[PDB]
This record gives sequence, C-alpha cells and structure tokens, in this order.
Amino acid sequence: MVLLAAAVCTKAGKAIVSRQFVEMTRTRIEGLLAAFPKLMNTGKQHTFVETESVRYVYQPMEKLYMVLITTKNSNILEDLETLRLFSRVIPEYCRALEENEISEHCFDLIFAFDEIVALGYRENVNLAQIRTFTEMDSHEEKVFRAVRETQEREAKAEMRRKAKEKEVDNFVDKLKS
Amino acid sequence: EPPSEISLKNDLEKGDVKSKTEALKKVIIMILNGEKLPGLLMTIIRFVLPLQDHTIKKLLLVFWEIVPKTTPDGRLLHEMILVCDAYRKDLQHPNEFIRGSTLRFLCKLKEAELLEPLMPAIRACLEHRHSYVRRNAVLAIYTIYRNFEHLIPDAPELIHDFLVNEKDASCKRNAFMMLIHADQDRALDYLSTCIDQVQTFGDILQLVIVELIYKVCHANPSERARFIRCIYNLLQSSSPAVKYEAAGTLVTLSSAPTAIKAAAQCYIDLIIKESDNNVKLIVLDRLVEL
Amino acid sequence: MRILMVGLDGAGKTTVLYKLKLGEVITTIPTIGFNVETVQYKNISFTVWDVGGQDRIRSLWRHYYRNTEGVIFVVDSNDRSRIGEAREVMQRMLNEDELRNAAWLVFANKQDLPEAMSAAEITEKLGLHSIRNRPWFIQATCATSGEGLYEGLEWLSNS
Repeated sequence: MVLLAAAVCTKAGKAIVSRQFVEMTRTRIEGLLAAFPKLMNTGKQHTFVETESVRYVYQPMEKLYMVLITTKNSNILEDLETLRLFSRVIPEYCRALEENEISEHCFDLIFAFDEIVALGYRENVNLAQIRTFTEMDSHEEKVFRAVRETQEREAKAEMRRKAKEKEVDNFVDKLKS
Repeated sequence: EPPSEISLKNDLEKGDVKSKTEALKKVIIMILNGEKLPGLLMTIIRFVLPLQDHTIKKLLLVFWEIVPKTTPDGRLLHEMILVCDAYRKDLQHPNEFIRGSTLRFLCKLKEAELLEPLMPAIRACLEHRHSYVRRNAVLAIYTIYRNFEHLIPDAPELIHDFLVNEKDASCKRNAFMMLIHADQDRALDYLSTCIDQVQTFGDILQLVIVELIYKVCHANPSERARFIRCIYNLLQSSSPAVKYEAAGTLVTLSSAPTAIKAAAQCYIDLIIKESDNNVKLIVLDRLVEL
Repeated sequence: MRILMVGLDGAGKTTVLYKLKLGEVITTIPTIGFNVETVQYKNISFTVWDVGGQDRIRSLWRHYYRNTEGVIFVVDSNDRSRIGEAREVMQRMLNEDELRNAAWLVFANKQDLPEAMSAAEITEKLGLHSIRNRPWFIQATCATSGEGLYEGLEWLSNS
C-alpha cells in the first residue's frame, strides 16, 4: 500500500466517491476526513496540504478535487502524475464529468483505482488497454468456443440418444579515517 | 402484506442481467446504508451458480467482499464452500484474466474453508505464464501472511527460490516487498548477489531495499563492506526519485563532514533544478531538522 | 425442473454427472457442492444439483427445500451399505410434500464397478417399493453404462 484510500472529490464538503482499501473502523476515519475536506479549513489556495504528517493530497480539477492521502515521505512527481492522470482518465472511464455518469459507472471507476494502482504502485499506461484486462479478455473466449463446442457435440449426439432411448575510494578513505 | 424485494425479483427476470444490474445498484445503495433484509440471497443463490454475467459477478462478488461474510448466518451464509467450487474452477479457470481478476478479488478475499484447496488451486495458477496472475498471488499471499500465514508455512523460501525462477521486474518488485516482510535474510542473500547488477536496473524494486536496511542497524550493525561496495555505486544516483532518496538514505546512514557535504550538494543542485515549491519546502524541513 | 442428484458426490456420483455433461469424468476434487447444469428437453431445462450427501451438505439444503420436479438417485451399486440407513433418512423426504411433485428415477450406477442387487432387491431396500403417489418405474444405469434411461425419463416429464 502506499494509500489506504483514494477518494475522488467534488467541492461539496464531500468527496464525490471513495474506496477504502482496508476496512476496520468506520467512516469516521473516512467520515472525519470527509468532514475536514468539505470544510477545507477555509484555507485559501495551494493544491497540497499535509498537515500533521498527513499528506492530503489533492488537485483541484475544477470544482473537483481528486484526493489521495499519505503520512510518511514520498517522491513527488510520480504522485503528481497521478493526480493529473486522474484528470486525464475520467471522461473515458465514467464518461466526462458530472457525478451521475460516474454514479452509473461506479463499478468501473472503483475498478479503475485497483487496476491503476495496486497499493500505491503505478501499475501501467494505456487506458483502453486497461479496459482489456477484465470484462474484456480473450483467453476465456478461445477456450469457450472450442470447449463449448466439444461438449455440444457430445450433447448433440446425446440429443439423439436421449431422443430415441578510484573515486569510491576517495570517499572511503576519508571516511575511514 | 407484500414487499418491493419481490419487485426487484421480477425486474431481474424481466431484464436479465440488465435489470439485475439495476438491482445491484439499488442493493448497493441499500447495502451502502448497511440495510437490507434477507431473502434475495436465495435468488442469488439460485440463479448464480448456473449463471455467467461476469460483470455482475464482479459486482456481486465485490459486494460480498465489502459486506460482511462472517454474517450472522455463520460465519458464512453457510454455502461459502459449495458455490465456491464453480468459482474455484474459475479460479482454476484456464482463463487467466478471469483467474487474475478473481485473484485480485481474492487478495481482498479471505474465506478459509474455501481457501484450503484453493491453496492448491492457487499454486497451480502461479505457474500460469501471466505475470498479472502471478503478481496477484503476491498480494494474496501478503493477505495470507497476516491472516493465516501458516496456512501456508513453507513460503518465504519458496518465494525466494521462486525469485530465482523469475525475471519480470514488476513481479520482482513485489516480490521484494513481500519478501523482506517475511524475512529480510533471503533478500539479503540475494542482495549480495545483486550488488553489481543493480545499477542496470529499474528503480522501483531498488527503493524497497532502502527502507529495510535502515531498521536493522539501530538494533545492531557490523555489516558494512559488502554494502559499501555497492553503495558507492549508488553514488551515481540519478532519477529524481533516486536522487531524492539517495541523499536522504545517506544521511540516515551517515553524518560525517564528508557525508554532510555529499548530501548537501545533492540538495542544492536539486533545488536549483527544482520547481515544485512544495517540494522545496519539504527538504528544508529536513534541513531544519538537520 | 429442479432435478436432484444426491448421495455423496465425489465418488463418481459426480463422474456420473460429468459423463453426462461433457462426456467427461470427475476432474474435480470429489464434490460436496451444487453442481449445475441445465439440460434441455421438452424445453424444460433440467437444473441438476449434483450434491454430495456428505455431512453438512446433506444436513443443509433448506433453501433447496422448495418444491421438486425431478429425481435422480445416482447409485453406487457397490453401495449396498448406506441404503437401509438411507431408507431411514429417506422417510423424511417422504415426510416432505414438496417431495411428491416428481415422477421419478432411481438410477443404479456403478454396476461394472463391482456389482449390483435385484432391481427389486433394492426396491424394497431403499423403501422404494412403497410409492405410488408419485410414479415409480425403475431404471438402472451404471456409470460406464446406462441406456433406455430416457424411456424412464420420457414417461417422467410427460407424467
């Protein structure tokens, strides 16, 4: 993990959608987080705030915020890419932007979190390709036609049966000393 | 006397899957509250072992996952073993994505009577030429290691040998992450091996070692040279990530005036290069510590 | 129709099934659970629960207590063991009323596989001789044999 939740946010004091990598507690962790986020703490601007060693990572994208959270150190850029990246992905994933579309393609969207990121690891590239992996496959089909068919033959037949029946060193020395 | 639970039931017929989808969403929302009162279980039960609807299964499944399962019925609703056999098959499924997806789920999953021969089952699935599937096992296993590590007991080595068989960086990266959590030692042995090779390689896996090494010294040291030999190589350092860590780890390790200088430089340039201010501040903070 | 294959499945009770379904054989671990197939005839598509009569699974089938429409009893005709005992159980099916909504078939399977009883011998023995408020013609299979089955069945859906 490098993120116990990704929650995609809309301005509302409320985060439009979320997923809980790990359950234990109740929303109050998440619920409390939601509250704080909605409040924004009046704070003016800035796309990042970490407070109390918790990264609250966000990106306004419009009236929307996409949010990630973490507490101990990270390499920034990567991160950014993601926020941004989210901001690339959605109109594809759930269709454009307005909660509803997403409301219909919730399943798709959550699926995307997992898919995209396996526990804080940047899994791939290529969205379409990303579609590919599941509920879009190939193997299963290959297998099915042949198999189904084979069985079918047995069945058909059955129908009848039925039917009828240097450098290092510089350092090293210095140090060594 | 009658209820809309039933109203949903006919819809499902009416559409098939489609209607059911709707039902899932509703159910979901209903579920979302907590809320539901049972009975549809039966329906679900009835149609689903004989039905496909993959997506739906995925919805279903997930639903099961998020929702409880040690349900006041048991534990299980009590069928947690029987239905699974199809699923086990799916899990068996020659069909690799399908297994992988399951696996993904499975990493989320943790339902034991079902697991046991699925332990066998999984083992087979590891062999499948797909790194996606195999990788998925790495999470899954991780999931075991806390829940019922023991379930499998021979693993840390088994993995470690596995690594030997292995060569997909993605999977490797993972492999490390888990491996040290099981036991560092194996990683280390390998570490010894890898020492020269590292430089050639992709970062992500490299990172993970940096954490590990840290904890052990405060507890105890005497280990250096072998490391050093490498470490110096690491004093190439060049990705912004690498560099970011690389100076950071160094300080962790050392603070010799020479050390002080080395890291310092890295920063200074970095900064200079640097653009995201947020970042800039951060290092200060470290610095502030320093 | 809901058609029921019970007894402990893994014996090739399941074989019996897999043989129907793909032509194949038990290439599963011996199977406690629901095994499902739909077989279409009179286009009543018979949904077969091949379910082990192993402990829980026998014990617990209440959601499957609903209303029957077809009976296969898949038989170890080398079993001549749990059948009296079975008879003793079987009564409670008899004592079920859902259970009286099927014109059926007991299938004697596993004939080659060791031997079998008098078609009659069994008939009393499971307590089978005694019915009528459901039809009750008898049909032997084996699990490496069985034909004319379908005569049995023919009458049966067309009851």
